[PDB]
Amino acid sequence: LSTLIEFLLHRAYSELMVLTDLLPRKSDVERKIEIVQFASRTRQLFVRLLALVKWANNAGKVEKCAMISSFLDQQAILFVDTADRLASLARDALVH
Amino acid sequence: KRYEKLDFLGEGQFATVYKARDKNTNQIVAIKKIKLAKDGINRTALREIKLLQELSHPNIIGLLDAFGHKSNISLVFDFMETDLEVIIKDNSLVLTPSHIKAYMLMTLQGLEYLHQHWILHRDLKPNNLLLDENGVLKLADFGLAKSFGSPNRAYTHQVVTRWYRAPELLFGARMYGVGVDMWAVGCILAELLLRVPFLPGDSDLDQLTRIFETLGTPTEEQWPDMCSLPDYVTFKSFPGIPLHHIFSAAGDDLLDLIQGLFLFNPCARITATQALKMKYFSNRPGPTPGCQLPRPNC
Amino acid sequence: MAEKFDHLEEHLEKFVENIRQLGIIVSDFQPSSQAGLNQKLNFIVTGLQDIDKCRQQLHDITVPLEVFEYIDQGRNPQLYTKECLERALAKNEQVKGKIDTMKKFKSLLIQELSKVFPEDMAKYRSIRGED
Amino acid sequence: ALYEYQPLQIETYGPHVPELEMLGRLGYLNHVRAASPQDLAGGYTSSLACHRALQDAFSGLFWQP
Amino acid sequence: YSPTSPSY
Amino acid sequence: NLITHYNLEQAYNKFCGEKLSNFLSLRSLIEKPGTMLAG
Amino acid sequence: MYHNSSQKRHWTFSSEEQLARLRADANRKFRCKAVANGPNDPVFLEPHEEMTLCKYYEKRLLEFCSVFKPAMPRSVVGTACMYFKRFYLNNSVMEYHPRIIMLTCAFLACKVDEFNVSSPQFVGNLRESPLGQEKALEQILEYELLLIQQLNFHLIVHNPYRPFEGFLIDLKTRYPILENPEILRKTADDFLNRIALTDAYLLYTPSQIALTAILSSASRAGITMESYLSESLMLKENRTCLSQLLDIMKSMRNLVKKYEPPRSEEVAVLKQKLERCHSAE
Repeated sequence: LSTLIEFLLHRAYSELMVLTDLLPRKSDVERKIEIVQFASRTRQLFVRLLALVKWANNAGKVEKCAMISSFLDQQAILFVDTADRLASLARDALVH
Repeated sequence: KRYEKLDFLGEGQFATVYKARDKNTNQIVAIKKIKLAKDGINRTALREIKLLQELSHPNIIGLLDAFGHKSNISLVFDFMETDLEVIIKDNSLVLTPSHIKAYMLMTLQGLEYLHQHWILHRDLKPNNLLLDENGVLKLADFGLAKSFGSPNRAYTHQVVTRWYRAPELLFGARMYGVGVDMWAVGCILAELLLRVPFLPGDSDLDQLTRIFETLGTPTEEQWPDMCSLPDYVTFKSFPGIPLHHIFSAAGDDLLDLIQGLFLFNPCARITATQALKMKYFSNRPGPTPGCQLPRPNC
Repeated sequence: MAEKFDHLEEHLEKFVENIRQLGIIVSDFQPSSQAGLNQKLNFIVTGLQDIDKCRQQLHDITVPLEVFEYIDQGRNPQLYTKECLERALAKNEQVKGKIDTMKKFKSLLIQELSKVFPEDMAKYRSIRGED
Repeated sequence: ALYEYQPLQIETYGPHVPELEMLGRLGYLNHVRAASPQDLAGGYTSSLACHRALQDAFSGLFWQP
Repeated sequence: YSPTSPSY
Repeated sequence: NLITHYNLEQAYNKFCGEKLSNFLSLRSLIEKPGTMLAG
Repeated sequence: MYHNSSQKRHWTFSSEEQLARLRADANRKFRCKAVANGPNDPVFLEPHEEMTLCKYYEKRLLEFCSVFKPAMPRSVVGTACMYFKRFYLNNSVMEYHPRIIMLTCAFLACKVDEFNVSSPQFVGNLRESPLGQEKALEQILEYELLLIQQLNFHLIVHNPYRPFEGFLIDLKTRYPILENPEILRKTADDFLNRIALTDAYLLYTPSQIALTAILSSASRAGITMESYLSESLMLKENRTCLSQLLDIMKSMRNLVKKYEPPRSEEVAVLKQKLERCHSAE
């Protein structure tokens, strides 16, 4: 994360300064339309972020959840596994 | 003033590359501006300049110009539409044995020139093997490339992309010869034959483990005098997969080329010259002409 | 925490909204208000630094990579808990169904066991007294 | 349309330098510092130093602008 | 796991 | 039950018996990524 | 390799007359540039006075690269001095002061060769105050791009030291008549320094410079080494090539013979006049 979104910020940073000696080196409609592209895909991304911010409240639970899942699933493993265990016995055992 | 920008080709961690056209020859070039403390011109740029100013081969990129302004510079190379990485990764276009032979021949000819000039391209990978619409492969970037002749010079062991690193560099060899380029060339050929990175390592130890479990750990009769490298650690004795099992559809001559390029002993490893003299390149499927090589369209 | 979270908010929130500003004016270039525009850029620089200050102490927090994908698919987390919740159903099904498999299994078991000799007699001490 | 290897004739304006393999049995390597075993573990052989020194010694002798 | 170019 | 022994029950209410669009490329980066004088 | 280098292609001139032409052209260009912008003021330097100041500041460049606190390799010093020689071959001393260009050439030689030195270290090697070191670093960074532009981006310099060592190896190997060629090593180091003081680096290949140093040391020590030229170099058959090499060697030996080091009073006067030219720009 953080490093991602900040080197992200860089990409705006440098991107922009690129565009910015291209402030002189572009056609005006392009200028506006892409600056808002960037800005907009941006703000969105920034929404993707602030969404991180705006639902990232959930950590300890949601992990604890996934944990709970895994706790469960292993019981059923244990279960069926104990069974196959038998079946091994069944064949191998018997036929010897 | 003399070059007009045409496209925003991209960036590397020390450069911004734009397609451009010169107003003097209407030839399409690639201009490379270098970014910017209290050190001056970046040493990777100076290394590009100094090494590429004294090389002129068909199969090495050549900087057609170099200039700059306050505290920053721009190089001007041949414009190269693609690299070998986009050719490898593109599932649409097939790489027949003739196409593979063409890429290998161009790579090894460029590298043979570079090695006869005692320069060592210490970063060789499909990303850094560009090629134009004429299908001429050129060794791309020399920002970490050196002169390997002098004894008095203490090199660095960390300089080549991990996946294409020779075992001795992972073991920390501060002094090495053309074996690093040739190991990276063998790895390029393996990735070219499998279309997926041969030996993709997560770390130096993982890269060594994968090298050894794929080829067998060297037994000190295959790589004698190995135990003396600064970062040598003993490994579990892996059997290694036979080469005619890794590359199940490569000819015997190609297998001999693979074996030569993948010898652990950095002195028994074949050089570009003697690689070029092997029966693989002289056998019946000729390399494809650069006009018939596949280009990844869009 | 929250009010550093909430700082990342109203500030960095303000940073998104400021962007709303940025675009909305930058549709239309008045030859100078780039002064206003680039003062927003100025806002962008005072931000970006202050942010990163708000960002290297942001912890890059450990990556729920997939549930990331899930909110990288914008599908908000709650459905996660929800969906593993639906599994948790299926799993509570399995587990307690199996207990039932038992409770009959034993039950009908002992049933026939009695309908068969219920005569693991002495050791039925433990058996009965095991029920 | 097969391929035949050509030895990359690059014309050095100077006396002929003996090949790298035919260099220790002509006697040159006796007068070059031996490569340490660690150095030999990499690709370094002490004949690279000898060969480079001989190639720069004979690079341009028979040449003036 | 795709990596970065090695860094001086 | 065992949320019973796992306290998630508030999240049961909330979270017993849109999202993206609801609460109101790049990912590949996330896989492999005087200024006034200038412009 | 030298035989393919840009040093052979561009920076290796046919005669000292072409060098004097280039330097007089640079001096005249600066003089005309000063005159045409607001006509014979004696503040200007003459080409020969410029050459005297260039010799002086090349001596100071050797002194700086010799007292460099990390032991600077001799290839780096040779490269820096070659850069100084070329830069002032095509540029006027009154435009760019030779002390800043001296330090800049040393800096770029440290970077182009792989002698890895940090900028604080490099300016710490200057006998100036830390303020003076900071300002000197600022000037070096200002002038580094100019130095690289004026070299036409030809940064690889081939020094006579590696051909010297290679000739010594070949001489110990195929020339049994000579015993212990390291007396030649000491005396040829002396002659090689002498010949680096002159403009022979722009006129002869490094191999020829090294061979002239070696054969000059032999001649001073009474050894005849014509059998190493005619035989063991197979100049016995291409007689024209042998005589051509001998002419090159004689020319360069005489070139070292006629070199007159910069004076002490003349260099003082030239430094004062140059600083007056730089102060009043």
